[PDB]
Amino acid sequence: IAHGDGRRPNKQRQYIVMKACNKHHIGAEIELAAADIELLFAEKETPLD
Amino acid sequence: ALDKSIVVNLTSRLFADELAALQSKIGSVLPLGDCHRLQNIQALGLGCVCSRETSPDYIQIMQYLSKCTLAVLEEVRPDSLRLTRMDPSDNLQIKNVYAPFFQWDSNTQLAVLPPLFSRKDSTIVLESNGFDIVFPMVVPQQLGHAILQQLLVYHIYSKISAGAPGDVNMAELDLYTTNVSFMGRTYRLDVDNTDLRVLDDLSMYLCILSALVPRGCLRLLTALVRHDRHPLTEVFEGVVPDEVTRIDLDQLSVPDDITRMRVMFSYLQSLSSIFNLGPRLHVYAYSAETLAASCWYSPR
Amino acid sequence: QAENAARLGRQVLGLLPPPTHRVSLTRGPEFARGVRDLLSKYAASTRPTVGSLHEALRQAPFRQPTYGDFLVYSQTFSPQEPLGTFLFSFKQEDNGSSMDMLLTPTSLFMLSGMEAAKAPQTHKVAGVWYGSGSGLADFIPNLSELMDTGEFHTLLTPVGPMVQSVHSTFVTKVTSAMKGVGLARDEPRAHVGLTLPCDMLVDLDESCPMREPAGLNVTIYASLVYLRVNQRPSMALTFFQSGKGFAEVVAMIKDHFTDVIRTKYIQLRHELYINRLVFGAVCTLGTVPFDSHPVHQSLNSLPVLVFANFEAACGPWTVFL
Repeated sequence: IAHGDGRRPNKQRQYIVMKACNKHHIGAEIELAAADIELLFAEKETPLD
Repeated sequence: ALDKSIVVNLTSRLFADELAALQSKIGSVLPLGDCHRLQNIQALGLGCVCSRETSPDYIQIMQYLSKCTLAVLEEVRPDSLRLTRMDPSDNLQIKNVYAPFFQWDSNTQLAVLPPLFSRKDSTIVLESNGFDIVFPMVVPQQLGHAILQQLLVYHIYSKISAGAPGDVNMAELDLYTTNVSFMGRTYRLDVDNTDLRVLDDLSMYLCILSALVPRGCLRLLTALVRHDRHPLTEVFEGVVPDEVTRIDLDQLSVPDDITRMRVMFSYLQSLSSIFNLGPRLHVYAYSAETLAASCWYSPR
Repeated sequence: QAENAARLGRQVLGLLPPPTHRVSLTRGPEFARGVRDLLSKYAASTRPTVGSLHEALRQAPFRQPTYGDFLVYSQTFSPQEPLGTFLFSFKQEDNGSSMDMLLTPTSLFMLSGMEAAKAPQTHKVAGVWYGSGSGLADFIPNLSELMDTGEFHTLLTPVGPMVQSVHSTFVTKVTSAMKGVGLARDEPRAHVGLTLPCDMLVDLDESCPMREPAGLNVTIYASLVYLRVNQRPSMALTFFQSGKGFAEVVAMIKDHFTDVIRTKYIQLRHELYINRLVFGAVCTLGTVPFDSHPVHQSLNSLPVLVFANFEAACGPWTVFL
């Protein structure tokens, strides 16, 4: 404000504002037992399997 | 229309440790023995006169001060220093980076005094080029014409104790000299109980004056009778001490007194100019959070 | 509405400091055609005209002093002014952030406490500006003891003339001027000269033909004499005006303050106090042009001098004796 009084008038002003980001994390979990994965590779030897 | 800049070159680069000591300031007051813009390093300090192996002095600095030209930093590139020339009656900007710290104010008088304290406060050794730059001691004039005041007292009583022990008490001398009072504030300074030597040469003079001076005034009194004898000089018998006026001319003949009087005033004029002709300025605007002292150079 | 701002592009871009004259070499020998004010002797003719010497006045020397922006109470500094006074800057301790105390010379008479007929003119006038000489003495309780040891002449930094004063209820803004010729405010292009009361000035120039040469310079000084009246300490102020060099005036001031030296130093037969021995100081207040006539004025009556074309230049308080 340019006001005509005895209050000490001030020049131009300028601010510098400076951010920063964050990091976040997710961790899941899976049920796999090797008795399942064992029979993933053998096949055909009976119509049961 | 005119342009001014002073660019000092170096032979080599600098260490990265020294640049932090020369970004401690970015605007300060350098003396400079040249007026031209391309220049080797050997003049911008006070190492043109004041060095370690030399006997450090006050007067041979002070004679060199008023002859010298000031210049103000703007930038420290890793190779070359950039300066701004200090014209007569020119306005420019200072940052008050000096040691030991004193607080400034707008509308103070400023005398450029030579440093006389410990080395680490004033100088910065440039380890690259082997040359010492010395910064002058920017003190305001009311302080600068009183910071010398009690220190010069302190050097005189030190010479008394080292020849005669039972005459000066150290607790009296320490308490009254190194605690300079100003503004309502105090400033305790560095006493130098490390072993002084900057300020023998005034005390070399001022005592050898102070015996010659009262002996010199008796001959000046009884050698003036006219009716042009100035009317105030009748009064000043009441000022001169009574023991001073009890001296004959018996001990000193006529050829001895010439070696007094032709030499008497030769001290005083060598002495009066080194209390007065500091290259002096004034400061009209100041802010402690920015530390922006504000010169205008009065050549003097 | 940019037609308003198109005027701002005129005045700002025209009123700049002159740039550093610098030319790259691939243009060639053209640099000297940008050298104008280094000339002096222009082109006369038979009947010259504004159209023949508009170039001769287009060049102009570069002159501007710098100002001192102050914040004053409405008590030390009077609401009325003649706008061209003289100032000081009292200096004790930085209490406020921007809280400054100023002294006009008409005020500083009342701060002293001297006789009436030693300065008979302003004493009637300086009694209606301020109180009984005690509204200001409440601000410094050392005005007896600043007089004793001789520290008051150390605590005055003169400033010079005035330029502007916007006045409010308690706080007064004072735009002062050092270094030269302050541009005026209420009258544009005018130049606020320095004004002195006719009582406080004492000339040194004036003589009967009886001869001394002219020059460019004549220098207003500023005396300050510690006297003692009624066995109470009180200062004394006068002015000077003489284009005569520093070696002469110190030998001439002592003839003017002869009796003041003669009164006080009779008293030191029975006593001596080393703080009392200091007597006076002389500052340099700047330069005045030669043979510029000080035009007398009058204010409610108070005869007030003026100096056109005064330029300011301060100095140290060199003690004399």
